[PDB]
Amino acid sequence: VPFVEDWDLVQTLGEGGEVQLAVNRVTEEAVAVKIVDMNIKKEICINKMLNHENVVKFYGHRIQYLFLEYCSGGELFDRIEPDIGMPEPDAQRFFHQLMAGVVYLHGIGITHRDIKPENLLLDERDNLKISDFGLATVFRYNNRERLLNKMCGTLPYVAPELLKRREFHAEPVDVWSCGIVLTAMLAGELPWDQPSDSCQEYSDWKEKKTYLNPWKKIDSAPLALLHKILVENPSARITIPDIKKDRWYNKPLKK
Ligand SMILES: NC(=O)Nc1sc(-c2ccc(Cl)cc2)cc1C(=O)N[C@H]1CCCNC1
Repeated sequence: VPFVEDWDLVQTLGEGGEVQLAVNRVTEEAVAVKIVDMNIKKEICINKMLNHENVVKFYGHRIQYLFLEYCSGGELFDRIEPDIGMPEPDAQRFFHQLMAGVVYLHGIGITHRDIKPENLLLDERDNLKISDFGLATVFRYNNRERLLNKMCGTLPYVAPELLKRREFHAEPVDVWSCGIVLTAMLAGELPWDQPSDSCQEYSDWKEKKTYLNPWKKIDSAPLALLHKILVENPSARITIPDIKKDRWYNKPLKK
């Protein structure tokens, strides 16, 4: 078929250093194009291993060009109303989808390392897709776990052990960031600048002062889950299999 390989760049999508929408001249199929002038080699290699409904699909690469599954719903960040969040049933559905994507990644030995609402996209049916694997790395290979030591991610979303320890397990760090995402969705506010002993908001949380925001805005059920996720000691922190057994996680919700 002629012209089937021709794509038109019709509009600029987002940051990076640029995300553009490409439409096939013949089929009208759409794809997102990640443009980086120009690290990228690894992002491509990891992307090639991914195949899950809650992870942005990688089509190929042709400076460097990254061709990805187009998510017309944009960033989850934009569905969060400042100081409000979003309806609990919507937050729960997004959280279920986030967990499914994270379980998948962890199952293949990959850690994202930068989970936050700006890196969680939504498709036309509002299905959540984990995006931006520029910081991702392998934490398990040949059934052997490798400890992480590199400090990376985004401050308000990073787990405390990253700041305090020379080495740390990958999985609990991603679990922690998911908890910060859940907090944002339910409160429309991040709980602290960073989980440091010098941060008053973090000290307040460790002291269980849940009568304060953002906690006060969150229902007891999801709050009880957050109490299990945002645990300082990563070895005591709830794991995904246990999150799947949580009361709120399993609560039927409807708007
Ligand atoms: N694969 C894909 O479709 N990506 C999209 S669609 C979109 C989009 C934007 C606006 C609308 Cl209205 C619809 C879709 C923004 C981004 C995107 O990747 N943005 C990156 C920027 C840097 C932080 N991570 C996210």
